[PDB]
Amino acid sequence: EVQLVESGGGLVQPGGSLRLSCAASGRAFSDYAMAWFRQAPGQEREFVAGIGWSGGDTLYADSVRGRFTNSRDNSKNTLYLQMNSLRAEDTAVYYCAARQGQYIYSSMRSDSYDYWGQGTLVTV
Amino acid sequence: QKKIEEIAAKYKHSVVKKCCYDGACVNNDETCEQRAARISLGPRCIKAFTECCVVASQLRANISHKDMQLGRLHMKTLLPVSKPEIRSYFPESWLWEVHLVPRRKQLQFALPDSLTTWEIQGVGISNTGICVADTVKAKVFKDVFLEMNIPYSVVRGEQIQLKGTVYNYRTSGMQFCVKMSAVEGICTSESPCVRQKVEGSSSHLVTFTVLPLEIGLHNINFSLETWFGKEILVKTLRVVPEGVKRESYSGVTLDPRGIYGTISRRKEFPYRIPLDLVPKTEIKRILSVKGLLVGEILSAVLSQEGINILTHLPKGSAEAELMSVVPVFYVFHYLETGNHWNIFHSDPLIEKQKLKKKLKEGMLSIMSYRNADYSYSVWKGGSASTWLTAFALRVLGQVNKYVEQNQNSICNSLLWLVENYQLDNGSFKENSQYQPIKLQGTLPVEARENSLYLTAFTVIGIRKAFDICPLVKIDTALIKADNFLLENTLPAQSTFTLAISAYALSLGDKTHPQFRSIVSALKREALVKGNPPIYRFWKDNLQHKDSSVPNTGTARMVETTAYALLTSLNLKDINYVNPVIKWLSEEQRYGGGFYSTQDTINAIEGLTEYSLLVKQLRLSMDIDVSYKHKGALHNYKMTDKNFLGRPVEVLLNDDLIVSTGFGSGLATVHVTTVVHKTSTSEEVCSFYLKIDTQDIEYKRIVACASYKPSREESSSGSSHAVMDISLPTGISANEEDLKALVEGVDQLFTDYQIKDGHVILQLNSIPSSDFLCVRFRIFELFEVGFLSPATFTVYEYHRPDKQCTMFYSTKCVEADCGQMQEELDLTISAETRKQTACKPEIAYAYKVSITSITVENVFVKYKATLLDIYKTGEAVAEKDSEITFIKKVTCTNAELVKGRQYLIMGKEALQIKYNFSFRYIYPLDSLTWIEYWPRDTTCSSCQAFLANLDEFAEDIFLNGC
Amino acid sequence: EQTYVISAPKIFRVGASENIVIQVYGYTEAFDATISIKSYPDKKFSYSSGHVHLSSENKFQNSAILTIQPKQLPGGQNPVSYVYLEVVSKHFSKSKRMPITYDNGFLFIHTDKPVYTPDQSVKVRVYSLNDDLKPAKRETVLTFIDPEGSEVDMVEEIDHIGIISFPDFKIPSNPRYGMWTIKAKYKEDFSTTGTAYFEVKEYVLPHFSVSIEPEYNFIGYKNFKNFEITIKARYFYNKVVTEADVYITFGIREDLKDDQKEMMQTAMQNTMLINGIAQVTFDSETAVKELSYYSLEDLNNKYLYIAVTVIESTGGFSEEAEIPGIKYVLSPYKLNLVATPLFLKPGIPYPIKVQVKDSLDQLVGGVPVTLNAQTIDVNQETSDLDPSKSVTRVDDGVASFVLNLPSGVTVLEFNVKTDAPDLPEENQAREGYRAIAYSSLSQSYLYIDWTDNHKALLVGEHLNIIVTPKSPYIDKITHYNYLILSKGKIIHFGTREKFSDASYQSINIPVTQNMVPSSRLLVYYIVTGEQTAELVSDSVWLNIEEKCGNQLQVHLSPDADAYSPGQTVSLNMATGMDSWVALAAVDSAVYGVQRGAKKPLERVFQFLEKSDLGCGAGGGLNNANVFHLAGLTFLTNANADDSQENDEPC
Ligand SMILES: *[C@@H]1O[C@H](CO)[C@@H](O)[C@H](O)[C@H]1NC(C)=O
Repeated sequence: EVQLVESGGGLVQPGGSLRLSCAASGRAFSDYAMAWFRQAPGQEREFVAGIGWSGGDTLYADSVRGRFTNSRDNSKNTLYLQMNSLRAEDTAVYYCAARQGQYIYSSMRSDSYDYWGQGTLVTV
Repeated sequence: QKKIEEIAAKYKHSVVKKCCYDGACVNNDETCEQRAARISLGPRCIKAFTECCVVASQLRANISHKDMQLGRLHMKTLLPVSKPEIRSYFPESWLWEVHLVPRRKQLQFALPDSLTTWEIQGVGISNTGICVADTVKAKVFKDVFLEMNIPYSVVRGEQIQLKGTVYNYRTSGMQFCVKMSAVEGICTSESPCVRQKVEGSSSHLVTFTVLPLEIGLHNINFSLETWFGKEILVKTLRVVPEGVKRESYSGVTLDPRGIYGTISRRKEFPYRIPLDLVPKTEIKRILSVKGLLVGEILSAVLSQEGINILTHLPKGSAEAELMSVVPVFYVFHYLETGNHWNIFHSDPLIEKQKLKKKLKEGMLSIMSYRNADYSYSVWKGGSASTWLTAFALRVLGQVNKYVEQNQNSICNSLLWLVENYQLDNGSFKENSQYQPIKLQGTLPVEARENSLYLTAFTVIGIRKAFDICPLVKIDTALIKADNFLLENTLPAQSTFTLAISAYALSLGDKTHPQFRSIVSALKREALVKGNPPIYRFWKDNLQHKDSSVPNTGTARMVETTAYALLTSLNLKDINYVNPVIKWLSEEQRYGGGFYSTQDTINAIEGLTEYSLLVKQLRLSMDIDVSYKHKGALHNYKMTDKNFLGRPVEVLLNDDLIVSTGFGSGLATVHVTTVVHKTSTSEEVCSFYLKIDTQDIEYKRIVACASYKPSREESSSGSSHAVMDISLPTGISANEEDLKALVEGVDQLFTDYQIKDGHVILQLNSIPSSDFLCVRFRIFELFEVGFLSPATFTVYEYHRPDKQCTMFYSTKCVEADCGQMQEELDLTISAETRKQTACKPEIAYAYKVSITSITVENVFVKYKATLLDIYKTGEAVAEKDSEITFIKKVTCTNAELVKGRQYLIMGKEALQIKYNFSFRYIYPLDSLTWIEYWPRDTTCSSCQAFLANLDEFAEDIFLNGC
Repeated sequence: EQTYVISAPKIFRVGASENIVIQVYGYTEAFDATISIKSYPDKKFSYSSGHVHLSSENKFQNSAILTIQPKQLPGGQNPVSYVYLEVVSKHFSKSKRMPITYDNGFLFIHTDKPVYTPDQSVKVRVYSLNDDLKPAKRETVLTFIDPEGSEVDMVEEIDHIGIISFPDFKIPSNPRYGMWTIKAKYKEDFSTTGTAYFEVKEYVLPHFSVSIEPEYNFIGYKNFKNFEITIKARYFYNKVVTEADVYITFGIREDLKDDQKEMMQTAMQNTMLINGIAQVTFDSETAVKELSYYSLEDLNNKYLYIAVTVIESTGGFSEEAEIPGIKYVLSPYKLNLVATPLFLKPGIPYPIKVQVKDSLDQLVGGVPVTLNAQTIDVNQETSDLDPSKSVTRVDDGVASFVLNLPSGVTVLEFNVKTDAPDLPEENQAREGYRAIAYSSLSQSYLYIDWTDNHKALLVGEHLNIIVTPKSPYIDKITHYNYLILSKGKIIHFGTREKFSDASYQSINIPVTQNMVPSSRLLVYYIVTGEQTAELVSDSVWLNIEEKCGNQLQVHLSPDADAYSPGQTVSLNMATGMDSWVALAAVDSAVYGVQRGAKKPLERVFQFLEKSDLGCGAGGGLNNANVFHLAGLTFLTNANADDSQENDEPC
């Protein structure tokens, strides 16, 4: 079993910079697959950014590529999402999600993921 | 057991492992050497058989029955090889149709009657590909249902216990009740529901005792009542008369304009009651009026499929599988050669299609009897036969004209004949121990005769199939064989071998001078009825050896005449063939067949070839069937439009008269009479028979037969024989004992089957010197009281007239037989004796004296003397003539003492007409008054007894009612 | 540098509509190209040809459907083996030797039942489809061969709708018993064959029914000391046998097809059948090891044949029964790889997805798996990697692994084992595997990989594949190119822009109905070289849901499973479009247990994908091998080295 806690979400000006933090409870992350997703109200959840394996693969959505940077501190067991140049299209609840298994590539599919945090709101 | 595994392991290259196996099988009736005496597979098989037989008998001494069973289980495993067989039957599939579905399509039907989990599968095909639909399940299932085990037939008077079972598939036990529907003729000793309980997920037995009083099919219903529902199960009990079924035939050819002989516009089939007729049974007779000489085969096959025309002859031999395709071929041969496909009112092309398909299916039946080297065996798995391979080549060669045969297969079969079983002189020898025919003459002469027949028969087979595979080798063989036939036929020993040699030679060079001499000598033996001849036929014995002329036909009679007819047809001697066709047409049967297999095929070929050689005139006759002293039956206008008219049962008991006006054509009228007789003494018995039942440890039947050689028959024994053992009602045979007698290398019989309550075994030869016995255990299926005897019939397969039939055995008890009055005087008075006599039902009334007792087939016959006549209604009773009476043997209150006088008065009287005399027979029923009559003894109550007897006797004769 | 790529199927199929793709690069404006199939002896004769226009509007890619007409081929017996594939244009002219096959259709023989008794009639029809899975009205010849090898009947029928109904074959009254063969063939043009089997067995009336019930269908380490066997025997229907004698003999069997067997004379004997049921226990160890093999490792994949004869004591009747074989199982699990090509791409992490199934081939979950690996570099210097461990996911049975290898590795010899907490070390499952590195002269490699390896790829959705190359010359690649194949024919083709600022890029692919049975994706890019351009390729296998083009559904009103005999019932058939439908109604009891047999209905999904000329999960030793394993030949001025004499696909 894995519990997941997102933090760092808040209100930001368009153009601003925000860092989201994903805490894992009950697992050490290892080489497991983990991702960030977003959901706007009344809309289906979409992939944002992900990192398969530990640090050797990393995949972003085309909506966010070049603006967002995903990183992992293995020692702290935390995931970080640096978010720059934010727009009104980025306003959403953001959920950290994780997969069971040592997958090189990030799945963009919400059907691939089994553990979900409660989420954190980002308002741009 | 290991002690027997070592023997099998000891002898290499297999082949002989089976010989060891069925040697070690249990046979408490014959020694090892007696069993090995029948082995025909060589010296190597004999030595293993002898070894394993002796050791198995030694081990079974100090052992126990449990030890024996362990040894026989071990043997039946590992030593034989696997065998394809199945313990379950699977019904025919359905819903196999194809439909065009405009996106959605519904079709309705009815589920079959079975307890089956059906699986429905759909496969869609369109321009977008293939779609295997989801398999849908459909369990047709009944949770509560009754089934009854009704026997095939039941003899009248027997008290039968009908057993059944109720099945309960519910998870909870339950109450139920079965009731029986009382039909009028069936007496069940109660004349009316006792509730029983079946446990959950099990079954319960059901039993009902009944006693049929009337002959025929009676609808009897069985109502099963249960809480879930109530079901009625309709069944039919087939009640058969006592004695043997016997079938006689009378034939007449109608040639209204006398084209092929004398005019034939009328014929009278007399109504004649047989001698030993079973009481209270109707004389059945069916009337069949068909359009042509070939008309009987055409109507029988196309309407009721008529696969085998020789239903009275059993299957088992490959000959039967070939005989199954005989009728379809000759019908097809007529329709195609004469171009008569317009007889069908529907599409002729679909009918030509259908008949061609049935021909193919029949031709595949014999492939099983073909060995790897393309020879053919009479019995599946048995030794190859020179005879049957010749016959198969004849049938195949004829069928090849319309349905092409595998040329490579036909070639290999022909070469197997001529390369191995042809002697230096050109004659042929038999490979197997199969003796198809019994011929006359002494031991040297029978050998010469039998060699001639096989050589002539093989020539016929090779000629019919020569064009398929025109090899120089089999042509060279044909030259050598033809030379043998030409040189040795002239010192003939029988018309039979003379005829077959003549037909065989007719298939080759018809210009050889010696052949013409053989035809001349054969023509000299012809018998004729009339001058100018109306009939022409042949007896199978030469005239100079036996000058008596038979009065009825046999299989050999029809077969000799057929060969001569076919010989005559190949020479186109049309003036000579007309009386022969008339005799053969009238010798034909409603069924389409003749007496046996060989006479049948050659006679059908003769009629068909004759029908194709002369022009078939169109048919327009007014055919009327009527009774002499009764109303007219019916009439039909026969034309080329319809001439395959339905048969007609002749129900009334009068003499029949068939007449026609002025007509064109040639129709056939056959009447088959079926009666049931109580005796077999007046039948020619060609076998000494004896049959008994014994108790073992079970019950076992021992039925033995032996051939009775005629004065001119050799002592070599009979030919291919059939032992048909009718089993009594409720008796079932152990199939394991019968299987074990054919399946082994030491086989006593060559084929067995159980068909319709009969155990039918077949045989290569029955000896003349001693008896040969079949032994098989039997068990009781259900209890039967007052068991009526069954029949044991043995006969020669190719000559059914050489036979012998013998009987054997293993409320409502008295069944309208009668009650004898109490002896001496009683309260029944002189005037009560008159009112019973003047009763309109009572025809006759007089006093007789019994002279002799005889008991024949449940029926006691009394020859008596007529003393004083007191009344005479319709039949006459002459003074001091012999009069016969009949009572059921099984009646306690009816018992007559030899030598005593009785006053007997009855209700019926039967007048039998043998067209020369008017013999009278008087039945004994309940309303037949019989009374003891002492001869002048003055006892105490006898003076008064004789007082009242002569009181009644004086008033009866005075015409006082 | 200007390049051209001509893509065609590995083999040309006579009479088939073969789609030929042309994709050129480096060419401007518009120009034309002629595609042609000529005779291998003479390029003068033209079997067919098509004109294709290539422009910027066209993205310089086009397709042409060619057909080798059967009527053009000579009609003497000796078949044509090679043809010439030729492309001619203003700019280039390249030709190639192509093998041909006369296997083009498919013939499914459908008999109503697989087992028959004498005098029954065999209902038989044939579904005949062409290479494009279409009706194809071609006339068909059926031959019937008996168990002794004799052709006993032959019948031909014309085909109108793609379903060919033949007349029923009547089994003789006393026929030759055993295994019969039916052979289907085409009357004029093609060498395609279909084959079906049916047994003819003699019916024998049984006295009672005998059933044998083992504890399990397989024998593991837990039941190697005791194996419970329950032997029941009952009369017809609900009735059951009261008292009997049960005798059981045991044997060892190599395979179920061969009827040879090795007995064990230490058999059990004289048990009691009481009230319908009897029971025994079989000590496997004692019965085998004195009479046969010492260890159970030598018993793996062999079978235990059981024979039972039951002799009822009251009436003396005897009935036999047999169990053909119970497979001895050494390890409760069997391992197999899923969606992992056995090829290494230097610099890219190599993924391994193992899959665990039991003896009934069902995905077992929660199974820990240990992975070991050896590496061999170009210098033959071996290196032993650190072992990794995963646990099997219980949703799909998969246990995933990732391996980081040095850039210089060429061969990876890795071995996988299961680590179950309750299994001894002998009873664990072990499988070894080898992956060889892709060879490239410019140190240029491409790795494609389909992250959706558990979804069925439902038709109508989209396939988001990630194309990751690792190489020099990365930021001079203009585009990526793709070919989608299914059932041995190129169904799609195109090109996607390569982003010069990313390393990986998501390629989106709409999944269509042409892709529904199976698909193969080939992705390649062109690396420009001063001397000559080089093609760097990789391939992946796409398993797609089995969905009908015209879905058929049959229903019964009424819908309950239990019906009564003689009940009038309605069958409702529904299809997406107008379709012919062949129906059948068969007693399910004819199938039961099947030994060495496959149901003819479920036989279609497997017999259809013989037309996929590809094998394995994808990849290859080099560019030419990547194309070959996808069932493709290619023509290029970039690569001179082609596959020599590769007459047939794997
Ligand atoms: C019962 O039998 C009688 C006469 O045998 C007949 O009318 C009927 O067929 C049976 N009853 C039913 C309901 O079938």
